[PDB]
Amino acid sequence: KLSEEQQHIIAILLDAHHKTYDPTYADFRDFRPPVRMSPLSMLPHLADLVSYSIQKVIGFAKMIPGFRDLTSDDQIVLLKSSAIEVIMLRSNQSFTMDDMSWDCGSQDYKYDVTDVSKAGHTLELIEPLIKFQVGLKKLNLHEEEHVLLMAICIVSPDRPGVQDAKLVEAIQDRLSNTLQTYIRCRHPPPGSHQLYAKMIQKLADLRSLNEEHSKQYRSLSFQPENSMKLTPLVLEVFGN
Amino acid sequence: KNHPMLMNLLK
Ligand SMILES: C[C@H](CCC(=O)O)[C@H]1CC[C@H]2[C@@H]3CC[C@@H]4CC(=O)CC[C@]4(C)[C@H]3CC[C@]12C
Repeated sequence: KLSEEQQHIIAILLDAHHKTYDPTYADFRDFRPPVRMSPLSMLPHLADLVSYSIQKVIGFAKMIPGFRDLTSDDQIVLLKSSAIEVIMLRSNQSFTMDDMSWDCGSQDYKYDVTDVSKAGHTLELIEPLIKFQVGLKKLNLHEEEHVLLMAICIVSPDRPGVQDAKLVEAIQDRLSNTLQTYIRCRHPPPGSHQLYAKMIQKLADLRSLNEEHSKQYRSLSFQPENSMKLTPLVLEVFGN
Repeated sequence: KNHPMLMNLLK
């Protein structure tokens, strides 16, 4: 059953998320304006959006029970590789299957296939990204399960450059073991049916999206003229 | 590989 430590972990992850994911999207107004007409018209806006989101994923990561015991180098390595994946994951909260789009509180901040395609990335990425959103949405995870997945996603021992992988793994196992248990005791059937395997599969899907995103990035960032529309954080994290 | 910003945000 759910020990005191496990319930503690869940409380912590839920609060960390609440402090890093603003469901009112009030800060979106600070980003460079969106332009829907396309010569990468949406890049300035979405670049700022992603950059802001990187900062928020970092804030979340810091509060993951045990993340503080890793070294600075491992922390950087885990976030550098997981950022994009976690942003894709946290975005499921604004993604609606009614019109297949990310509804972030208002018309201007409601992005669909065509908006998200006006930023230097091709359908090689976008199609698989939406499909992911749809399937994740169809798992109807408890918010508890959502935050445990993002946490598990960040602390993955097989990320490129990880050093003390044994520690990364131990930390993850604790979260992973908390999740498997939460499903068994808090998620009733049939929704619980192979829910864990389904959630882990999504982690593999993210790896695939991550890989494709990298290629799309090297490409977009090949023309210095385009690397200009990005932010310093994005360049450092994704590639400068 | 020297990520000043990432490093500073994680501190
Ligand atoms: C607006 C979405 C987040 C909503 C939320 O955080 O609730 C974010 C999350 C996934 C993001 C996509 C991740 C892949 C690339 C990253 C970029 O450089 C901007 C263009 C792309 C194509 C992004 C557009 C904006 C998206 C669709």
